[PDB]
Amino acid sequence: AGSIPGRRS
Amino acid sequence: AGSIPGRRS
Amino acid sequence: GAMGSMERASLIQKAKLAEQAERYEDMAAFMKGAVEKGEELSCEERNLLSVAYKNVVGGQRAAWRVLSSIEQKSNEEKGPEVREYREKVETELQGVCDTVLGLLDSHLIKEAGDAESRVFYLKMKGDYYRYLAEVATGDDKKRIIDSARSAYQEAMDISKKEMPPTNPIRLGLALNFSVFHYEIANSPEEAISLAKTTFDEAMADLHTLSEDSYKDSTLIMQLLRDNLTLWT
Amino acid sequence: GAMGSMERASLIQKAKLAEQAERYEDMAAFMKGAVEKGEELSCEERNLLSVAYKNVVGGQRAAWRVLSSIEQKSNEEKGPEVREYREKVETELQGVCDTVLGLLDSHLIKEAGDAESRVFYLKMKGDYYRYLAEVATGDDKKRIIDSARSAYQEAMDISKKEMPPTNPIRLGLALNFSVFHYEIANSPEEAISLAKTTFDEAMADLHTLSEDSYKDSTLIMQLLRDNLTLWT
Ligand SMILES: *Cc1ccc(S(=O)(=O)N2CCNc3ccccc32)cc1
Ligand SMILES: *Cc1ccc(S(=O)(=O)N2CCNc3ccccc32)cc1
Ligand SMILES: [Ca+2]
Ligand SMILES: [Ca+2]
Ligand SMILES: [Ca+2]
Ligand SMILES: [Ca+2]
Ligand SMILES: [Cl-]
Ligand SMILES: [Cl-]
Repeated sequence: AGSIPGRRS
Repeated sequence: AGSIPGRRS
Repeated sequence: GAMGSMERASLIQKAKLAEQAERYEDMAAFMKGAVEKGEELSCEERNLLSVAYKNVVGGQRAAWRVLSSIEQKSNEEKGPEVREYREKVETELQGVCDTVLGLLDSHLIKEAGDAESRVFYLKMKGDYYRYLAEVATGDDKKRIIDSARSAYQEAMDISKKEMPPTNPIRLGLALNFSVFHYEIANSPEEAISLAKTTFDEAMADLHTLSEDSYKDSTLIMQLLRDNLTLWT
Repeated sequence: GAMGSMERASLIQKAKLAEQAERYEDMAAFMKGAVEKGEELSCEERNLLSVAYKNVVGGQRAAWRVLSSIEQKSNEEKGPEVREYREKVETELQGVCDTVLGLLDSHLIKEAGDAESRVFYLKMKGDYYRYLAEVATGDDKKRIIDSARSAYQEAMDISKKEMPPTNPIRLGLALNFSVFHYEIANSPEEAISLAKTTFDEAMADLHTLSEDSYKDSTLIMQLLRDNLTLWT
């Protein structure tokens, strides 16, 4: 599962 | 231009 | 401290340059120096701080996972080296998490009064305790898990009172807290429920948003949906 | 030194683990410690040393290029920060190159008697002087360029006497020396001529090779061809 990335990309 | 890579990949 | 002689504005400028150069350890050091100037951070500056440390610890986490997998397979006797090196990487990771938590405690959280800043920092606090929990095994593992939970919970309570359900910080917080429930707290049903309710409440508020806000909220909604697809 | 208390074999084992974990700075430190034990390196160990430092300096070079591009565009007054930070990265890069050159001089090259080991180390010497030449501007830039040339030339002379034209070290040396001619020495015709003659002489010796040797030689021949396509 993924958490929020540091940047929108 | 490319030089030799550290590994074959 | 170490960056004590550099101007705040120069540290911020160099953190932006370090990100462009993909020098995330430098970026984190510049942002630590900026925080230590003692002033509050703007929205953009909070994102520089988070990007820097998220990338540094993210690389450490990936290396720890590679080493932990090798160590578990080893347990022919390869000697102590795999465990020693996993321990080295683990100590480094813990040190970075302790550094970030120390910046949040001295004194970013206590000076953050606006809901957006306070939620941002409490979400970070939850995340760095979560990263500590990923490698914890000893007498403090329960307490580390509870510290992550408590930080995320306080952030959730503020966000639900003070921000709309599409706010990207509120969404990212819910995303990360749902990952906490699934991966750390052994609560997959809580993780699924949180992700679903967050997604649905954001969907119902998209009509209020401009095109650029819509893009941000739907991007994080897709991350929630991607986890729900993995978990169900 | 810093790794002075760790066994040679443990340093080698940890360098292999560090590569799997993509921890190239650690890998380089472990291999520096191994070299400093004072024994000669095997083929596999030479490749660990080269992989480690090539990846570390490769990241520094990429960051230096990003920063140098920003600096050249700046020359609104952005203040001294871009130049200062480019200088910081440049000093770090020079320090790593000096470290590698110091390992080669104390005492890898002088103890390398077999053609394969001596050529390998002289090719590395040429490469790290080439990386110094990429950032050089002052009174020593000509001397740095000549030091790269001299190391590559000695390696070429040994390789042409002692190795077949398909040997992968001989091929990689010619590839890198051709890059030196094109990018550093302002000698594009020498670069093209070297790459062409190397490619053609390797082609004519492929019939002697096993399947696995053929794969290695043709891989480097394709790199030579890729540069020739870019340069012509
Ligand atoms: C935790 C968090 C959540 C959102 C943001 S942001 O500033 O809205 N932004 C930048 C970081 N990543 C991101 C992904 C998708 C949409 C917006 C963002 C910052 C921090
Ligand atoms: C400089 C050099 C050239 C070849 C070699 S190798 O051991 O034959 N090998 C490993 C490194 N990269 C590579 C690419 C293609 C074919 C073989 C190799 C080592 C060092
Ligand atoms: Ca995960
Ligand atoms: Ca090049
Ligand atoms: Ca305040
Ligand atoms: Ca010898
Ligand atoms: Cl170790
Ligand atoms: Cl600097």
